[PDB]
Amino acid sequence: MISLIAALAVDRVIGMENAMPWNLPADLAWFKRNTLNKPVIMGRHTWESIGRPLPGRKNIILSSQPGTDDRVTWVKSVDEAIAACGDVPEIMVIGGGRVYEQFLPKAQKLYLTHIDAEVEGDTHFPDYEPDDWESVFSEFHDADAQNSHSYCFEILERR
Ligand SMILES: NC(=O)c1ccc[n+]([C@@H]2O[C@H](COP(=O)([O-])OP(=O)(O)OC[C@H]3O[C@@H](n4cnc5c(N)ncnc54)[C@H](OP(=O)(O)O)[C@@H]3O)[C@@H](O)[C@H]2O)c1
Ligand SMILES: Nc1nc(=O)c2nc(CNc3ccc(C(=O)N[C@@H](CCC(=O)O)C(=O)O)cc3)cnc2[nH]1
Ligand SMILES: [Mn+2]
Ligand SMILES: [Mn+2]
Ligand SMILES: [Mn+2]
Ligand SMILES: [Mn+2]
Repeated sequence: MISLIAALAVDRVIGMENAMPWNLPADLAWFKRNTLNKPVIMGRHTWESIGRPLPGRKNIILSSQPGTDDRVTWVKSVDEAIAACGDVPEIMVIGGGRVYEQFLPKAQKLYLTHIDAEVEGDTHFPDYEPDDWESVFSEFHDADAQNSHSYCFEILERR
């Protein structure tokens, strides 16, 4: 099973200038809980944005060019990325925009954080047809001293 996980600001913005400009520790904690002990697939730009391997997860990087770091696994196509995960229950696709576009048709589950923040950005999460997806979990949180925007954790499953 393939799942996508992402945090979306207003208008589905996910990034600007290869970075995420906000800081929401509660959302990063949610990201870690939902990805630990699972393979994670990311595109090369997201790998450069994170800047290091994510511990406790098999890190698989999509790139058309040869890899440049043997602490992670490099693959050259979507099918190779999936195969390199092996026989696991859940593969997590962690972006970015181009990678989400390619894996959305193959995904059964979306873990989405909706952040109440207006962000100029240059990367968006794909338009997803709402009729295809059922919301199975949602949890709203107001802003607090650690998290400067309100946010909503949602899990959607393909109908
Ligand atoms: N808010 C969030 O949840 C979230 C999550 C992830 C990322 N982001 C943000 O998203 C942005 C990066 O997204 P992006 O769309 O620019 O880039 P991306 O999807 O991270 O990476 C694109 C790169 O991945 C490689 N790639 C993708 N598909 C491939 C395929 N089928 N075969 C081979 N290689 C493939 C290519 O690398 P080569 O050029 O080397 O061939 C391509 O240039 C950053 O701003 C980041 O901060 C946000
Ligand atoms: N909901 C969500 N939030 C994100 O920030 C996010 N980020 C990415 C890609 N970028 C990043 C950037 C940093 C870290 C990171 O530092 N993660 C640590 C944080 C642990 C914690 O804060 O509790 C990790 O071990 O996962 C992860 C992904 C993909 N999907 C996401 N999905
Ligand atoms: Mn092929
Ligand atoms: Mn198999
Ligand atoms: Mn949203
Ligand atoms: Mn806000």
